Amino acid sequence: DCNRALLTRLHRQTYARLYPVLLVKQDGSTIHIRYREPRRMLTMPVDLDSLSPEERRARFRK
Amino acid sequence: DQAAKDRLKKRIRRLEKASQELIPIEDFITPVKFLNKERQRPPVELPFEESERRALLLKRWSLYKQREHEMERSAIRSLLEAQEEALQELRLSSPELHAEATKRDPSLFPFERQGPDYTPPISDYQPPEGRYQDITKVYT
Amino acid sequence: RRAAPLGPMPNEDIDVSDLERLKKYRSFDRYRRRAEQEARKPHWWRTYREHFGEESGPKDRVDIGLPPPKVSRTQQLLERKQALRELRANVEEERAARLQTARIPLEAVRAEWERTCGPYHKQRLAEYCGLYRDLFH
Amino acid sequence: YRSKPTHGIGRYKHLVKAQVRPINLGTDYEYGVLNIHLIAYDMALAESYAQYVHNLCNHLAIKVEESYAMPTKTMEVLQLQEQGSKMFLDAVLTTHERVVQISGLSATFAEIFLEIIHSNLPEGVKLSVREHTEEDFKGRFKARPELEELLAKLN
Amino acid sequence: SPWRLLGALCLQRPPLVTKPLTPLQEEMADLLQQIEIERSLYSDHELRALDEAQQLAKKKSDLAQDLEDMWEQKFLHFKLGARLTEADKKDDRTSLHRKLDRNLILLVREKLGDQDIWMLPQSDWQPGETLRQTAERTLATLSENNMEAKFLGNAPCGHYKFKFLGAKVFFFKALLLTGDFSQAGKKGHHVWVSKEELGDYLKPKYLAQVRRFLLDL
Amino acid sequence: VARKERGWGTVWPSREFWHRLRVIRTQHHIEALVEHRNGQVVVSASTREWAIKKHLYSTRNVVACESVGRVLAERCLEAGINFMVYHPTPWEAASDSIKRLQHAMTEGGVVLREPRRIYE
RNA sequence: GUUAAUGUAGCUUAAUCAAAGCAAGGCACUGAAAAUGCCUAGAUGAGCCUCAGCUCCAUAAACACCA
Ligand SMILES: [Mg+2]
Repeated sequence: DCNRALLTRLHRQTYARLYPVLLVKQDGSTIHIRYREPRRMLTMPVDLDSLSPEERRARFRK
Repeated sequence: DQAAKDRLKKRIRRLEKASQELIPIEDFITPVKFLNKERQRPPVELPFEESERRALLLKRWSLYKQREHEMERSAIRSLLEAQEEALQELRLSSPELHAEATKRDPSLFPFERQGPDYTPPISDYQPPEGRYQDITKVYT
Repeated sequence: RRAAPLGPMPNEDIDVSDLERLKKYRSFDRYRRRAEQEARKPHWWRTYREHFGEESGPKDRVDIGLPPPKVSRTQQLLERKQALRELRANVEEERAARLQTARIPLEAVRAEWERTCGPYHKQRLAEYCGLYRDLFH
Repeated sequence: YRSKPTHGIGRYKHLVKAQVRPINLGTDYEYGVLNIHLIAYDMALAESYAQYVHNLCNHLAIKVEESYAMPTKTMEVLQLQEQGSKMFLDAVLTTHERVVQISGLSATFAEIFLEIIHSNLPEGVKLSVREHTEEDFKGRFKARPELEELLAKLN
Repeated sequence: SPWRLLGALCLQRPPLVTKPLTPLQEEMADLLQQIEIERSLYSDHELRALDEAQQLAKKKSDLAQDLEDMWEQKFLHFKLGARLTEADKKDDRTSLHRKLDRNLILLVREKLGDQDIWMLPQSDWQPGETLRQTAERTLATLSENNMEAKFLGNAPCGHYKFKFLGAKVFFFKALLLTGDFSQAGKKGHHVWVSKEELGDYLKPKYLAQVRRFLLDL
Repeated sequence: VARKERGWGTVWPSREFWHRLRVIRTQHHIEALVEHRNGQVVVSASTREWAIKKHLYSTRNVVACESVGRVLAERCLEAGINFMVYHPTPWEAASDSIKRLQHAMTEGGVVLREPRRIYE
């Protein structure tokens, strides 16, 4: 039933063209979002979920 | 000392007596960036066979939507009948459990929920790096 | 002084309290249909029709005429549903209907109308023109 | 006329009215108004599912107090370029929230309604069913710089 | 007539991936995309692409392509996770990640002295305990793992009575938040199954009516 | 020279006429009536009738509306009624079906705008 | 296996012109609803009998049985 309210569109007169962009968070999952600038892959990063010690450890590992 | 407090309270009361309008929503208002591209749009000239196919597709979708709505309301009514039967059975059995069950739990107020995704999460996945900032507007 | 109503009041059936949970119509034409349905009922108060001649309201008119033809209701319904299904099965009819370009056999329609339901319309037109009132009274 | 039997036939003001703390009694647990929030990056998906939930409430006879939209929350994506020591803009994502407010709801009907919603929940959209509080009421309002400065100087 | 009270849990994990689209749904999705493209004004990308093409054409007789090529190459290089995790195994049915496109329920196996039943997770409670605390204790100690479950309502979900002297069983539904199942090689056998699997497996009539209050989806 | 029922003025529709055309568009059928001042039904054509039902598909649509309009036009011509009044709502007058019904009546010969009364 | 009763579509009509009216869904329009236009599917439970009767199944509340 997840595809119940998905088969829709933008219901306005003046609007830019949007594309089915595949966006990924820090989980590996993908979501389809209508967005300009039709880049196929968008990845959203993270820099604040960790603490200072964890950030320093990640920087050292990098 | 006292005069300053009196003036401060008067200003506070005057500010409180003012209006409480909401923040205008940028979604419902078209930005001025879109007023310079309307005059160049070419037409589509939709043809007859495609019009026929679109009309038939819409009719089929309407019938399918009616059928799925009927199925979904049937499911809701079956669930409601099951719940009503269970509640009546428990009321017939014992009233104290009915009284303690017809209330709401204190752990349902902060109900957070997330839907599914196009792909399952990938194990051992690490983002390279990247920070964030707020670029939203402000209104007073 | 007050006087008790001589019958049921018009808006005394619906519940005054809890109007939010009571269903409402949002359509002026729907209200119009409801109002015209109500206006035809025999109310116990003074009405427009009583003063302006409803012609004694209902009248048991004496029927001096041939019995209606005897037809099988079940067979007629079966044939009518079959005809409707065979018509709806077509696709050229659907295309004409959606394109709003479809004509009607007016002569045919008049033929079946006069065959099945023309006598009743003719009788009511005779009633309106007052033929029976002056021929048999 | 007052003395006639037909008095009050034309009365209509009792048919139309034109001029919420929770109610709990143990068994008729009809608590107060609730706010359902949809958080999404997709205008079409968010609006469509808000329309669907509004239609569901209308069919289920749940009094919809209001149906509005939270002002847009726009976030800028800054990615770290290779070799480090460089932050460059990748793209911009706009977050949108659609809110539907319901008036009354029982425990069993609430359980069924939540079951239906989370069964029909689409992709990439966050559901949040909470109580309508003062913070939620004031969230969709203007800021109070003068008031907060006055409070700061008072304290 | 002695009376017995009995509780049971309908512990349901939601799907993680969406169902495949019906061909009619795909047709409408394509048609909606087509009409949205037609009724759209312009996008900045196509605007600059057209401007660059026109200026190059006018300057030859007197980029956006590179950007889309780079985006396509990045998309091709990037590999997404496998949406299907069961068609490759076809031998592990007790895994939490068995089915990701549908909502599943957990059934455990127990062999009693007199009855060999295909029962759901089940428990008893003293009159001094409540139904919700009983369900919480049952999920905490029967599963023998640290998992988080979300409870929807205190109202009973299903009721079933049987007379031997009679007994009543209340089925209460609950939703998964996150499941960290420890000791997976234990003799106790629990499996995640769908409504079709419930219909196939559940032999008793009392337990075959769970699909009445379980949604089909 | 008959006495038209001047009057109401505060309610709608106006009852100053001799024959009035009324179009009822239900969710399944379309019906068109001509009624006298007393409310009696004079000549009616409905898509519920078998004669139109067997020759017509989708008795609710615009082609059904024009069909019933033309049938009522010929029936009125047979009955001897040439003038009627039609009082639709503002949203109904802009409808596609009833504009076609009015055009069908006009091309069939029945004219709206019932003539003014002599010595009114 | 018993009764006081019925299978008109979700609810009520009608069963001599005719199985109707209200409900329920998609598209256009607005922030959502609502209104309007264009529309979409719908039933006399089934078998024989003369042109209202006998059975089977189903629903609804009670009595024996298995749980
Ligand atoms: Mg018939």
